[PDB]
Amino acid sequence: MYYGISQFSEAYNKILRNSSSHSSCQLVIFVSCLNIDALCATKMLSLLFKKQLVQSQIVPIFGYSELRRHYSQLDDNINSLLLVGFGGVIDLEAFLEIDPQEYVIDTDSGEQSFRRDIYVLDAHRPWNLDNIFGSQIIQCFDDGTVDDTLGEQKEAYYKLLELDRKQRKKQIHEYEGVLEEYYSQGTTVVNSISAQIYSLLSAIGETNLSNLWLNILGTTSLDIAYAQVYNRLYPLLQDEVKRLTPSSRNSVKTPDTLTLNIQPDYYLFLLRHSSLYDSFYYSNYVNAKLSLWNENGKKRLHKMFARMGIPLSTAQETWLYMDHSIKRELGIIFDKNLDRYGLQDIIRDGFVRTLGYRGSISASEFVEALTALLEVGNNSAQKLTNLRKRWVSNFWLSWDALDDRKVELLNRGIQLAQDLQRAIFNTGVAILEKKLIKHLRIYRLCVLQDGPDLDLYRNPLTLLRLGNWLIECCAESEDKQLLPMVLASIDENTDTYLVAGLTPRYPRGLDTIHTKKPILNNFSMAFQQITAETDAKVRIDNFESSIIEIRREDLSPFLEKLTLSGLL
Amino acid sequence: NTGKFRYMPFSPAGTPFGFTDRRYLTMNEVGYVSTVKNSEQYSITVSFFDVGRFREYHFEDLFGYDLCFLNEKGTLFGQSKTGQIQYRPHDSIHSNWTKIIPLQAGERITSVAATPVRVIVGTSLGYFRSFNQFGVPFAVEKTSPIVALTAQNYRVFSVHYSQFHGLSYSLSELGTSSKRYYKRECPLPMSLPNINSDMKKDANLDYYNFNPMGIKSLFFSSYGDPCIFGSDNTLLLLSKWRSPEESKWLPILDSNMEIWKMSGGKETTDIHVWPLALAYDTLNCILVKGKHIWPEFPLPLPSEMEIRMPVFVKSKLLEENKEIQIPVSMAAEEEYLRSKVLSELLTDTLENDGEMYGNENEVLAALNGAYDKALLRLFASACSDQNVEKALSLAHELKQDRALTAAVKISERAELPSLVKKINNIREARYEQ
Amino acid sequence: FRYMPFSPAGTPFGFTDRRYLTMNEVGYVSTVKNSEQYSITVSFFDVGRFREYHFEDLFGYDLCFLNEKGTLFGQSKTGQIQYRPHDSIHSNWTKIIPLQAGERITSVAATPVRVIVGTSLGYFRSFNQFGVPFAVEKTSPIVALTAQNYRVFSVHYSQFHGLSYSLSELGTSSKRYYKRECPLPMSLPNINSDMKKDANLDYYNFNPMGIKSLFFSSYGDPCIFGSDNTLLLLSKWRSPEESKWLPILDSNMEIWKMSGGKETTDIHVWPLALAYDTLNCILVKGKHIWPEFPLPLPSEMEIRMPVFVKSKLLQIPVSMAAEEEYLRSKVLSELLTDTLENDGEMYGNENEVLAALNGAYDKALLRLFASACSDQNVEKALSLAHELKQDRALTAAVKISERAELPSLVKKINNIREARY
Amino acid sequence: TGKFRYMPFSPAGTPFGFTDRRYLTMNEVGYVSTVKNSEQYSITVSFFDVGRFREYHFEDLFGYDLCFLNEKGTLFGQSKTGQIQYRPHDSIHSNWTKIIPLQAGERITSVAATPVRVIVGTSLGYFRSFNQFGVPFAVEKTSPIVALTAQNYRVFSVHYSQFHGLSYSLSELGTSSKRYYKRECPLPMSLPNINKDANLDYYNFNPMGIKSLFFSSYGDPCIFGSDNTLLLLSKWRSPEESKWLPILDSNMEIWKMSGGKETTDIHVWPLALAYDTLNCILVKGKHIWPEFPLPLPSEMEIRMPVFVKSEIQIPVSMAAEEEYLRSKVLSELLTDTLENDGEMYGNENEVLAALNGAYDKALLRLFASACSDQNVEKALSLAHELKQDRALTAAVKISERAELPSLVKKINNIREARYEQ
Repeated sequence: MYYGISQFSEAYNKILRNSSSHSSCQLVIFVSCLNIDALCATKMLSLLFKKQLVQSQIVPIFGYSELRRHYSQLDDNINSLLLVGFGGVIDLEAFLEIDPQEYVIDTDSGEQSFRRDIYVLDAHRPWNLDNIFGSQIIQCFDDGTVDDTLGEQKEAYYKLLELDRKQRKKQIHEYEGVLEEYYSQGTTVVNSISAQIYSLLSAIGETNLSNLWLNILGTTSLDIAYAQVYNRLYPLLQDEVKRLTPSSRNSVKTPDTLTLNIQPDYYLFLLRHSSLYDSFYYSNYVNAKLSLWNENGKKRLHKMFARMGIPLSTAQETWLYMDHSIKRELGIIFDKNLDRYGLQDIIRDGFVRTLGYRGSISASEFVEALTALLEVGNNSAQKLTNLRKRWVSNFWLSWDALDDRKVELLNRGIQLAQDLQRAIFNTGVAILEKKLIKHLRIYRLCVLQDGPDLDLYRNPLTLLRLGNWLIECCAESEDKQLLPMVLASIDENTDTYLVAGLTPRYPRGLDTIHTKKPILNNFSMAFQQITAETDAKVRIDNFESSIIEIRREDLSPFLEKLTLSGLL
Repeated sequence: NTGKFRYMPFSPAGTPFGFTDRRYLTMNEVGYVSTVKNSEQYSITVSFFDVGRFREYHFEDLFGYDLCFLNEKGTLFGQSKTGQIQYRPHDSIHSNWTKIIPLQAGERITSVAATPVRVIVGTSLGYFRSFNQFGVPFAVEKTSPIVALTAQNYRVFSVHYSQFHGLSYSLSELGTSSKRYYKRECPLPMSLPNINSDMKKDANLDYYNFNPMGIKSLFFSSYGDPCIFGSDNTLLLLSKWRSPEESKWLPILDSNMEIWKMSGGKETTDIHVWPLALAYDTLNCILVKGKHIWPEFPLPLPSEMEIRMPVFVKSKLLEENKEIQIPVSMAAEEEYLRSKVLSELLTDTLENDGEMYGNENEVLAALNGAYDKALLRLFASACSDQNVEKALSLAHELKQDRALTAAVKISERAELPSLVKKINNIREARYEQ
Repeated sequence: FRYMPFSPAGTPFGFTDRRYLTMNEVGYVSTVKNSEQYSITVSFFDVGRFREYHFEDLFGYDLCFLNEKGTLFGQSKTGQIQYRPHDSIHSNWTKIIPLQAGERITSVAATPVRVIVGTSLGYFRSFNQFGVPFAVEKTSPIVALTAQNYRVFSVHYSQFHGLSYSLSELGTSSKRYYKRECPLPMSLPNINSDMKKDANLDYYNFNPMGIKSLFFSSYGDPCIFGSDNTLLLLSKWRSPEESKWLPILDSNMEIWKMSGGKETTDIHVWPLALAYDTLNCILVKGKHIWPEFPLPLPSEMEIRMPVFVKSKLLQIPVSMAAEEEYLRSKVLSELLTDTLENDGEMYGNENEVLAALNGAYDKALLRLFASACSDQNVEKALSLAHELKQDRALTAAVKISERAELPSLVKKINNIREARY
Repeated sequence: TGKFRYMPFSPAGTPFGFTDRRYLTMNEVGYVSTVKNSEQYSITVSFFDVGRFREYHFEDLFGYDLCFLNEKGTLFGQSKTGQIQYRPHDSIHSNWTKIIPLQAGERITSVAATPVRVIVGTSLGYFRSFNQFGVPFAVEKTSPIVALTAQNYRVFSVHYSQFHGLSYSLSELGTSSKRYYKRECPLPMSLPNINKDANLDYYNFNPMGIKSLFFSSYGDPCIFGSDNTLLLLSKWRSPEESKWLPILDSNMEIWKMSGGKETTDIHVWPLALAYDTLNCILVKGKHIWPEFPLPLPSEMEIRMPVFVKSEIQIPVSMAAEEEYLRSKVLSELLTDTLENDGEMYGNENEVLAALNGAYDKALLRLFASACSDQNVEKALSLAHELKQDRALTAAVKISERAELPSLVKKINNIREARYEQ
């Protein structure tokens, strides 16, 4: 372990001592864009440092190349660096060309001090042992995994470090085997950065309703792909909401009251900001459980609505103007008429925040709006950089959406979320009708070669959204065995693909012994190994490890070698 | 054998649960502690007023603590039944510890206290068990049943109540290396709620259930003067507390009277005073407006009230029956009394406790100037009645000689030629004194 | 538990409008109800220097306390205070005491230096002779209060702390304290408080505490008298730790024995004052314990230690009467001495009266020595002779020793005489 | 509210019971019991000491109700018809009979005899004292006295009342020197109100269930009651530093005696305490009082309530803590008799040295426990009380082993501060 849960306050105090000078701005926060959890964590840090008047700079970085370029550009005065959402799975001192002898001051006296401190803050579990164990400059905000599940790796790393006959060589190979089996592991996510920073705030005592709301947003960002993590962290948020809500309950509503509530939040898509029919129709879970992509699915949906006794005219009405008779009986109606179709998991408990008279909104809807703003908010090596520039710019739109004074931007985000879900649904029914997903014995490939609005999928977030749609659809099919999926999308302007190796997941709400063990995404190591040999102009720079940009002509040989690769 | 026999736990400025999950364990001068149930157990939250020296924190709680006590160096938690106490210093250099108190049949911890020299735990039976900062026991003693506790930096003040001995207080200064005692089981003049507890009260029954004796707080002063607040809504200070023979219980504030005289004329009952601390006429107290005596989770701003003697007579105050007018004849006399008591209190800490802020001498000099100004006004008022003996008697308490010269001028101007010679004789006597 | 106004030596309404408020060695106050109000009548027992005067009242003061230079008046509720000095050189004044909701004034007292009024709640407000306030204090709830020339005495009762006496010497500028909030040993009437009594129900309802007088001795020694008919005193008032409580006089057995030693229950005595065992008191026979009728001559009854036993008395035996005289002289010896080294020689007879008291003390020792000689006890005589003070008394003890048929009796007293050298 | 039943009480009081076998008073020297021969009472006075205190019996016709034992006599008395029987064991001092003045409502509650004075209390609140010959010497009035036990020169006068509550008072009467230490201060003894077979009889015998009022081997006052605790005065000489430390807990201790379960037939009747040696009678049966003639009181060490509910294994971590607290509390008690009472038992210095050695041994065990706990601050606090410098060397030796460089240097810093002190 490097920084446990109980000693986050030590890191915060170290940051304050090193860089809380009003003379200059010696603190720089590197945030990974295209990550809602990192966005909420950086918003928390921004508010916390605004309270203590610690001058700081927030830089959205898209890829590892940008991180390296910025660090090279980074001045030596800046003596505190925060990496939010990345950096925990690579040799940062090696990647950034860091040698501790050039950053050490006042070596003496069993202590050491350095002129610059890098605090990595992410949730991807393959901690690089040369970062968590063998470097003092790099300081990792651990969540308790290393101090409990890395004892063997700690011993193996230290023995090899200190040792630089037959028994000695045999034991070295035995220890080196322990390190090797630690690697060759898929990259998962166990915690949410927002929850970690909220734990730090609880240690410092700066918790309030806005920070709790940011924590809820960051945690709810994990419910789509890491539902086990969200279910693990949910009781803590539930306790915090009860702790922070004022005792003056059942009071009259006033234009100033902000209420965090735990009320039934059905697992539909933008239920409060769109019609009930559109909430069922465009839901990922409902689509998986009913197969609405085919023609018979719409008939099933209409039959369900008739069964509940909700007229289609009322069902398609906007949620605000739905008749108060139906809107107040949603719980009873869903209890009576959902287990018939297997949608019992739709009913759920979530967090809903109302700001005075501005109407309710749930964290699930809020994160969809934020994601939409990230995705569509606003010869070959140059236009791609223009895309990176636009993608960085969208981070600030999603950042400004968090402010309560910019609801006119959150509504635009909601509209963009509805449009993007519509486009995702159209492309999904186009893929599943033409049977574009080629089943294999290693990975179910799927390449998007032509169609409409194909420029949406050059963004990694939109491609992951489509992949999550497909994976949710496949997960509820019993015949289809679990298998990694690959999505690609040709970028005509740059003549390059965007391969996004995904991971399968068990059906939502299905809790078993094998469900408890998380599924690990093995595509990162496979991609890196394939790129190391057989130079193919592959661009592996995303913080999301399992996403690469490959030339149009080099895609097929790359996939051939990947098929020959048994790593994944 | 009931009602007052219930030694239900009490902590300074406590609060009942009432009709919600929020409860205030303690409101010291340095912060407050609140508890909320997470539908199965409590989560403690400790906040501090002097943000800049401490940092608030909240932790999960499983034992369901009922007692708390905040110092400038650490806070102590207690339990009513099976009273496992917990002490946690604010700084991380000192490690917090927990201990289990010896519990007997019918026993229940009533109050807890802590001091940088020793930590003291109460007991319904009347035990006086004490430990060091780190939990090692030091001595076990039995006294009258302790019902409340409040400690300053080095001194501990407790009130003992029993159905046979009555309300008896005891102010003991443990000291760094000398356990110098100042009082022991001495009778106290606090009025226990008896008539008001005879099934005639609205919304006060729940609070009286929370605290049977109705004593709201036992906060000290900035100079170590013990103070008492309860149902009678009057502060009780110990003026000459250094000498046990010089024990003095002076009612320094009258909450109901002050509230009435600032409310415009109505005898309002919807205003309740929750004192926190007093520091040289600065009484910090939350003024809750409503039918609920205890405050809510958003603790209101600690509005400050000034000390006022209960010399205000209703007969004199209803001269303008309905900015309540004050009789100028009695207002100056009350200012005289306030200046007198404040000067006496400051002199005790001047030579003994030394300088505290570097301005005690100057404020004492200004207070003495006001003290003699009040004497001059009373002298003029007596001269207005053509009572030369009254003015002569009042002139013997003058401190500054310049005020005595002003008294000479008053005598020579207020149609009293005979007073001139006597005040001049007093001044000439003061020449050699 | 109920609190109602009361003054030292206070009398209840009874059946006549003429009600007396306070008895003093220099005066007394009687109130007459003229169908609308109580007219204050003040009359002095002293020489013509203290001139009797009467006036008309409208406020109806229910409290009174006389002194050597003025008398204070007040009421329980809305208790305006009017301390009118006896001398006409000091003009009187009127002022209104602060009061709370339901608060009542229980007792009043006056001092040459200050004036102090008690409250039911327990306030100890102190003023001056001209009405200007000086200090306000709080103690246990007061039921009665008495003030001397330089010191004051108050008794505090509450439903929890109960009876407790407070001794304070405010003085001109010296606040000498000796006993604060200390419990008092006076036994509250329990059998007498029962709802079955003859000619006493009115007083018990008016004064549930049962205390009748709270005056002082000549030397400022507090005296306590109540329905228990026991005269309490502060033996060692100078030392709070060494302070005692000796019943100087028991009214009941004294009035039982003076007439003929037979049974009697109508010789109730109202105490007036005390000055070196000159316990002047009202001797009224009948069903009017309080002086409802005009007070008779305050005839004196000297104190007597409660050593008398009913079995040995049911005339006085001469062998043990001198023992009681010995005990009285012994207990009064320190009482007479204290004035000499504390209050000075003010009466002027302290030296001669103390010499006479010590002479009688050693004479009683000699008489008990002869009695023990008749008992043929060497140890008793030796123990009694240990306390001999006068050398001539010791020589008389030696002379008795050689006569009372005892050889060992002589040698011990001779050794004691040698020790005197 | 009419609770005024102040029945007479004596140390180690015993109810009559179904039979006539009732103990008047039981002391360490001997026990006094009673039996009725259908017409009168027979008083059996025995002695547990050496044959010098020979057992003697006398026929009683007055029906004595109270008794008191002494090294030079024994007193007897009865509740009604106040009479006195201080009949000394030695024939050199002639026995005398004195008549106690009895009044209506008045009843004798307690008696106390000393070699220099004999004192009897009453429910009225009197402190009558008589000389060795029974002649009265000084009568004092206090709060209603219900218990009165005295040492050779010290008396622990306890006064109780409905309007005054419990109130202890310890005073020095002496042969001719009157000194006072504690007067009228309340005591924390617990009135039994929750509490029945064989219990209601004893409650009718005594209201507050006091068992005994014996003193220590060095004259330290002690009180034992229904709560089954011993109340000792560490700084009895100092009034402002008075301490009431619990010493033993019979109810708590009796749990682990039988089997660690709830037992009700192994009741304890303590007699006296002398340096951690308390002799107690292990009465077995439904009746609390010993119906049979009193057997030898089994010795038992003192244990203040440090144990917790959560032959029986005792935690060594808390066992040595309890021994530490015992040594600490007994250290000042042993030093009390040094400068004032001196050496009389010939072992005070040796027992003091052994107690100090055990005190520092418990200190060392606590230091080892804290070192195991790895608490630097706890060890630093524990190192501030080491008495013997050799124990300090042992602490240094432990410090160099308990894996703490700072521990070694801080213990050596304290030791070097002790080097030049």
